[PDB]
Amino acid sequence: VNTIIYNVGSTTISKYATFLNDLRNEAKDPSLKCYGIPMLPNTNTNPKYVLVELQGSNKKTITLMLRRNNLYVMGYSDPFETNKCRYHIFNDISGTERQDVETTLCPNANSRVSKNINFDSRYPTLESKAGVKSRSQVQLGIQILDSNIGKISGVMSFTEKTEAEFLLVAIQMVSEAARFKYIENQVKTNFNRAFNPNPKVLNLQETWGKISTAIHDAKNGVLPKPLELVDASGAKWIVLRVDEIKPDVALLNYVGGSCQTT
Ligand SMILES: Nc1ncnc2[nH]cnc12
Repeated sequence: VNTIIYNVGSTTISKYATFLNDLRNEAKDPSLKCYGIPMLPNTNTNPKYVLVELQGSNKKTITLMLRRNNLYVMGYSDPFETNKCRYHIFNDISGTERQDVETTLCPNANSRVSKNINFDSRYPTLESKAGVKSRSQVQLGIQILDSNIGKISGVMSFTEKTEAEFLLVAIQMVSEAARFKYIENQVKTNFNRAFNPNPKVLNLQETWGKISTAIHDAKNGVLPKPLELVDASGAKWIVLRVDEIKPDVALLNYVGGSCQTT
């Protein structure tokens, strides 16, 4: 398991681009790719994970554990108390993967402490815990991410709301950005300020699975069937070809079988 380190407390759009670039290259399958878009690996491929160390301001850090197969954030850890490593597993992680999260994040069996995330990683759950109707109401931003890291890293207790806000921002600025070039660019355009994710970033997030399947199954650049997405204004957007959606996509979800690689 390789860990990607990203300094949030002090960065540039150039550093953010490099970070996502390293993550994409670490997560992706060495050869799997459809229409020039790299695809995530089969669940049998090792390693199965990749860590993302987020270095915030005032020496506050949080490490994210991501499954390479689908780029989901399975949990995170933070330096705690003296020399402890506190791991937080998502409620929706089951079986052996739960031990993988604990032992992967905090390799030292002697100093690790547990503080489970008592809810799943689905957006509607996170939104509900955050106390909002939609994550569009939750502003993203580098200083916001930095600020949320400081509210959790090394802090004994913290509200489910506080935790959900961090997860919302971190998942979008880390996992969603790595998957979509469009989302990465949205962060870069508003790099020095806070912003509300638009109808297109949120729709892209919610349709990644469908998009990945449509591109994998596309014949000579033609989607199996018309794909109904939505643009930044909030208008319906019917994509008919790979060429129409590719510009916004950096990584494809793992989709079984062969596809046109280039
Ligand atoms: N925890 C998570 N990480 C990445 N993508 C997600 N989509 C829904 N939950 C997610």
